[PDB]
Amino acid sequence: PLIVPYNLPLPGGVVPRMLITILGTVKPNANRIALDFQRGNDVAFHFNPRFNENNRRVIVCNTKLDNNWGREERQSVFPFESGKPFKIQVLVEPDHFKVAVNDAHLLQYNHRVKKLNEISKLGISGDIDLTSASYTMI
Ligand SMILES: CO[C@@H]1[C@@H](n2cc(-c3cc(F)c(F)c(F)c3)nn2)[C@@H](O)[C@@H](CO)O[C@@H]1Cc1cn(C(C)(C)C)nn1
Repeated sequence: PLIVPYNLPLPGGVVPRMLITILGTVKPNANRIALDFQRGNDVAFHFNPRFNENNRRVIVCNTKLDNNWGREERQSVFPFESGKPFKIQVLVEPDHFKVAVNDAHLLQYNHRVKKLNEISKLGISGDIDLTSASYTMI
């Protein structure tokens, strides 16, 4: 296991066709999970499952620039379940990040931060047991 929060370096940033895989288990009474693809202090891509926002489950995505959150992108399709093993795959494409959970496509997020080769860290936080975090080129 990996301690959470966890920082995965992404040496030399990200590039199209880079696939980042996060494996773990959702805690039984989970409230929130977050992935933060960072360019220094900026968050190029924040991926944030919320298990109980107003008695809904929702996926919130956003970007943080100079410590300011931008416009949220929200999804009600919610593939996570408390207590279960999960896989999140984030595939970097030329114009977006593409996210699949448990081998099912979830969402796309267009690039707001354009210096892909400076997005050099992935933070992983929240209500998970983290098993692995890695990357490969497809
Ligand atoms: C409440 O703060 C949220 C942000 N957040 C979550 C975590 C977080 C931290 C952990 F350690 C976790 F384990 C974990 F799962 C999530 N950190 N920051 C982030 O989600 C932001 C996305 O827009 O929305 C919130 C902040 C926000 C939003 N807005 C608008 C755009 C509506 C005006 N202004 N401020």
